Amino acid sequence: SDPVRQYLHEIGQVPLLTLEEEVELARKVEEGMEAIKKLSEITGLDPDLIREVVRAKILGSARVRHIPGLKETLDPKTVEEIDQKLKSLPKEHKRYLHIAREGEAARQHLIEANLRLVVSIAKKYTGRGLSFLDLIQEGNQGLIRAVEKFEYKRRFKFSTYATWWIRQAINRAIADQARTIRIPVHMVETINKLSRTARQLQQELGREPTYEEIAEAMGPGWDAKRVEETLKIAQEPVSLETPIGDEKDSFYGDFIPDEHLPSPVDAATQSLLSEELEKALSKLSEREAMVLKLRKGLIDGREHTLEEVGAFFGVTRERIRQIENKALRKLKYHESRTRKLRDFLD
Amino acid sequence: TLLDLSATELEQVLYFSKYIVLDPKGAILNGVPVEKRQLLTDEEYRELRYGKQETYPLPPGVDALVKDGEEVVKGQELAPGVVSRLDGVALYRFPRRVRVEYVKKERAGLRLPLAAWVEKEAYKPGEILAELPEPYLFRAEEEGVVELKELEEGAFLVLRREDEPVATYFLPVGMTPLVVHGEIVEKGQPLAEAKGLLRMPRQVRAAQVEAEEEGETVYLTLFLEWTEPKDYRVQPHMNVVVPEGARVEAGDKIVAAIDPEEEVIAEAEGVVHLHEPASILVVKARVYPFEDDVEVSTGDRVAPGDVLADGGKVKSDVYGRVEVDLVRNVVRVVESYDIDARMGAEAIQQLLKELDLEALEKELLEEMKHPSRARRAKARKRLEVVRAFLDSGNRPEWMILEAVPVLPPDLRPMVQVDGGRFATSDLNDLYRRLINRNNRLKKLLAQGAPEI
DNA sequence: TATAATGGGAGCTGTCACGGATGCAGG
DNA sequence: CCTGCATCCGTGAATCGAG
Ligand SMILES: [Mg+2]
Ligand SMILES: [Mg+2]
Repeated sequence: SDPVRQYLHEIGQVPLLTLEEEVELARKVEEGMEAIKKLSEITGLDPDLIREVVRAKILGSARVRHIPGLKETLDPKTVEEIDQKLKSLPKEHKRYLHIAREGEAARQHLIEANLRLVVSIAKKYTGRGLSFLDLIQEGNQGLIRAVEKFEYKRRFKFSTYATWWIRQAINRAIADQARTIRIPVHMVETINKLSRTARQLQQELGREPTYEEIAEAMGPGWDAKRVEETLKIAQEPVSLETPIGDEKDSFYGDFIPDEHLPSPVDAATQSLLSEELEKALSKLSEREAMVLKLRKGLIDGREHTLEEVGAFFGVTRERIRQIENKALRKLKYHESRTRKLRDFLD
Repeated sequence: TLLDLSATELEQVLYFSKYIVLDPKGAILNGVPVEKRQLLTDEEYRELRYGKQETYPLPPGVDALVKDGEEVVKGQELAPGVVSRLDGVALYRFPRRVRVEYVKKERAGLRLPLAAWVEKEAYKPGEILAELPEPYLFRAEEEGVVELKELEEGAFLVLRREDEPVATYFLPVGMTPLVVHGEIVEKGQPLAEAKGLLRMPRQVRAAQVEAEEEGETVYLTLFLEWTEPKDYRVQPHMNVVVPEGARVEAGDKIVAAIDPEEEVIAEAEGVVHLHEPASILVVKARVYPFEDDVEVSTGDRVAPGDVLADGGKVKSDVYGRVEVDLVRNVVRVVESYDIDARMGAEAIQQLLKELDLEALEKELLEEMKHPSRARRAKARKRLEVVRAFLDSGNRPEWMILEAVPVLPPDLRPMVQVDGGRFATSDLNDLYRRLINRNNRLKKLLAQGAPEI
């Protein structure tokens, strides 16, 4: 029924870890990572490949997919060849396989346990352009990052180190996904810095600041022009479905004309121009008109040099330039007399 | 209609409220096997797929009534304030105190009146060593300083000149030492008084007995064997690498820690005992000890009679999941079933793909013959849908989308109005919602994440 | 990249009358 | 177990103007 409440129920099933339990899980994870390292030292295979194989057997056959980072394609055939290759190792060596498995299982249990933390953190970041659940899942990504980058030897409670990565993932998400026109994170930090600046000034001056006033309080490199440019960039688009009037019978996009598609006047004028130009090029010979049609690109749609037109007609390039001068000059005299193409000058 | 699921049921599966069973694989629940297309709760899924277990916290300071690996029935009392609510193997979690019984084999002497003592080639704990009508005074047969070593009951006297022991005497129960530690004794002065009957202590046992006759008394060179306990305190940041009743020699590690210091290292030969856990984990599982390299690994699912450890001399009795313990050196099989039960439109698409329309048409045609009104009505409706798909050539699994189409950009335009401002359709925000949640899912799958 | 932090938050309440599907007790 | 009635949810609710 309610996705948020349902996820909160799925979270309340997993109990919270005791200090001993939390240390134990983090211990098995870290030892598991070392086990994968050692198994890589022995087998002579990719640590990432080994990790994904161990991860596959732990999670089960319910999940089988290809991993981008890995070089080989990951399929049940491959993971069985490797698992059997791993279980072909002696007692003291095969031990590490059990350590890696136990580690991944502890990792699953650790991430599953601290999901309550993400919820109680992401609840504060609401209203910034991302939904509640979107924030939670992004904090879950950061939680995963925190688990894999955690070191239990420091005696720090996991919540302390997790919170940093969680906030980091959430903030990165809000910076990336919010704006319809995506803006780089550093530029967003700049714009938000401009927001806190303008708000500080408006709070002290009892009015909204000028471009120059903000330019001052921003420091060096900031003038009124650059401030105005930054604000122009931060402008978000507005919905075309924006209601016009107090009824629902009108929309905003209904009042916006199409500037791209040619009006019937445009297409008709273009056709009239092509016809009148052909009527003008027929006042010449077929040769001296062909020189121009090849020169300006009426035919084939390409403008040619004097060397190519001379390589076609069989005369010298100076003869071609001479013919094009005569043709253009004839068209000038034709224009001066007929007064037809003048209206197309636009 | 096609899958014969109500609006409530199809909702629960599609929006991940409950699972649905594709291939039960012999799984059963509460006495009845798992039927296909049966809806089971998340709790039903964890009890089936991953087996049932529960952890019970123990009150501060109190020890456990049961032992490690002890089979436990439902209602059985694990702790003075805790009662188990399920059947299964009990396990210790985090022992606060580790008691190590160090093995000690020494030789010690004793002099008693011949008429009083009972001649035996050896002596058991509690076994009477002598019966004395008149209280007898044990006398030091050497000069030196007294080192008094007291047990739970019974004592050891080590007389020594300089730093070298000159004599070692044993004092069984019923014998009160008349000297303190560090007292100087000459030859002849009484060390202890044995009043009435005297027996061997409960803890220490006499392995061998060598007797020698001298005058009206006898002297006994006894080869004794006993165990002295030593308690080790364990911190939350420390873990025990040694199982219950394991044998360790000098140098072996018992409890590891963050720093090399505070680490518990076995001083000598002795057995290890765990007490005062953080809690007790009761798991419905089968215990399989191994003395050799194990072939199966933790995380694997196994049917009864599968090759486990020691070249295949030990195998599984029940269906379940393998959890290899290297601490207790035992392969556990957590009682569970490898069952295929899913959620969402992936499960639905599967059920739609497996549907043979001709068969359902025939079944509903035979169903249309039934005298009841409602039977004929619902079967007609279902058959109408089946006939529709069959006549059209459409496949039911096309009602579920693997690839969601994208409307051309000009039909969902992003344009710059008169003032240079931008205006766009809501479909763009909708598609961005889709791509974001899709790409995040692909990343969460790639890196691997808990099923929650 | 490290004190520790671990289950959300605002609901919109003065339309109405239809078809059809769900579910209930009753013969 | 099968009919009948109560009840639930989803769907409609004039045209053109301007705004
Ligand atoms: Mg400035
Ligand atoms: Mg009605």
